[PDB]
Amino acid sequence: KVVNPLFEKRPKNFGIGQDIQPKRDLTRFVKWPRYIRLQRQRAILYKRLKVPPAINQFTQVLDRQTATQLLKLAHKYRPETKQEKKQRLLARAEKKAAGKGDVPTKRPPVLRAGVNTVTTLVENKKAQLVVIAHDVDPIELVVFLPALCRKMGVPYCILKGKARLGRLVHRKTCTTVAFTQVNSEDKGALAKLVEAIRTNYNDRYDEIRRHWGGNVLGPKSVARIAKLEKAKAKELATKLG
Amino acid sequence: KKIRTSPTFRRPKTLRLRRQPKYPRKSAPRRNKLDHYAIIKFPLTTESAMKKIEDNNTLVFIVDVKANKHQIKQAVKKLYDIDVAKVNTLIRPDGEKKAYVRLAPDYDALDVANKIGII
Amino acid sequence: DPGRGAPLAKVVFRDPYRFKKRTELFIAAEGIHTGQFVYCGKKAQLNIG
RNA sequence: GGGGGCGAGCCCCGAGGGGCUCUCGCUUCUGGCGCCAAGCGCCCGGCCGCGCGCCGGCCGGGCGCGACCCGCUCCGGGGACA
RNA sequence: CGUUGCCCUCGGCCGAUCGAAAGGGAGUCGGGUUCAGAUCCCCGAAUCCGGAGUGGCGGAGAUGGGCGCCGCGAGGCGUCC
Ligand SMILES: [Mg+2]
Repeated sequence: KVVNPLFEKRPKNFGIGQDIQPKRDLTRFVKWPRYIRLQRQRAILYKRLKVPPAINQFTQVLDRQTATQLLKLAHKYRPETKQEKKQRLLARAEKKAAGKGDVPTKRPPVLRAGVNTVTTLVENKKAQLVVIAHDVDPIELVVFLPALCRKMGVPYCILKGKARLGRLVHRKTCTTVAFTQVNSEDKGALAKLVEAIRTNYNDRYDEIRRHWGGNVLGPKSVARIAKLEKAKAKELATKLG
Repeated sequence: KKIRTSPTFRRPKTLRLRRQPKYPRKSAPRRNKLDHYAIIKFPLTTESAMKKIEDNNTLVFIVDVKANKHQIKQAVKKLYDIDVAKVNTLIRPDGEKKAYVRLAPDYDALDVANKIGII
Repeated sequence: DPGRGAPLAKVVFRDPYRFKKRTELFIAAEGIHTGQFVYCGKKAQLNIG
């Protein structure tokens, strides 16, 4: 046989007053440092309070498949990095006194980045699409933008990640993004996105305006209310009906 | 999936580095100003000091007040090529740390006393 | 306990998390004595101390 | 919220069982002991023997259950008044 | 074998610090010696605390009992715990 007698079980009763309790997870009942505790109960306030619609609209962000289309389309029109900038200048300086230097050549189209660059080109109707980030840190930088966009009739969307929006350009975050033009090859793709976007955002802006949305409760309270409602329901439902 | 066993949240033990100074603040190190010399000012030649020398196998000095017995011992050994049994300091009401220094029994105190000048 | 007319009672339990004998100072219920057990909680038996 | 089931109240039931409600999360005769896991389950490194090696042995490790799952305020009590 | 760097592993405290030449607080006593110092100098007997690596040495751990041979026997070897 390959079974010792001696080996036993020795099971521990984790009762009350019995074998001292096992080292279970306490993630819920940890005392958190005042920074953590705050960032968590900021989020709660946003759910608990009555959030007005100019801020609430940024909850309504774009859907995954559409975002992946957009970021693919932007990958074409990311702005020129460093090194690339030197090589563009260096090639021009060599070509001036060597084999005919024209000077201006023809510059390609690219993305437009920060709110101020964008807002001038929604005032000016230069933009075809505007992407906005949903998590700008003081909201006021980007609050008017969607109302301004809908006034000027520029399709706009709200993407997740000021960071991932800002990784199209090569800086930490970016609030906004905009396309003024697009190459003829990629032209039909932008127009496919645009129409899908404006259906979900610009062409229902009245519903967005009205749509308040905080004013939820703690589930722990919600559940307590529902239980009372089930008591009130069973008080007058199973009796008559 | 790393669970909190304890309800505390103590601060995490971050890496911390040694100093790697881009330059030394002070140009070159301060020379020691308490050498074999500056530690032993002079020998007493007092009646009581000579009686200590002649009878107890000691030499009685005045010493710099900052000195340890360890330093004195090392100085006495260095200056007079000698070797010590024990040093036995006090402070004079005057300010000058006196030092009674018992030499080891291979050495005679009166012989060294004659070498250093005093008698 | 100086400055107090009530006597106290060192009552020792077992911490139910760390292997550790925690202890308390109850004010003595009259008729408490040493080598007595002192149960406490919701499901505690309704006797003295 | 479910599991667990010794059981109790109810509902269903084909008497095997299932569902809802309670109940516990299981310790009261003694001036004891009681933590750093047993048990099970699944994986790998090296060495050895069968040689098909996630076959068998020798040595050494890891993860899971054991010790349900999810959640948004640590738990209570107040509270738009103090 | 140390020493350090990194990774994992474990770790409650409880407030930094100051606060007593009468509180707490290891371990020194006899004889001698000076114009003036002595549990402090000298002689002699001690003692505590720290270190002691390479471990300086002994002693303890520990040197049984079995079985098998060979030997007159004291015993020697082989092998099992
Ligand atoms: Mg002090």
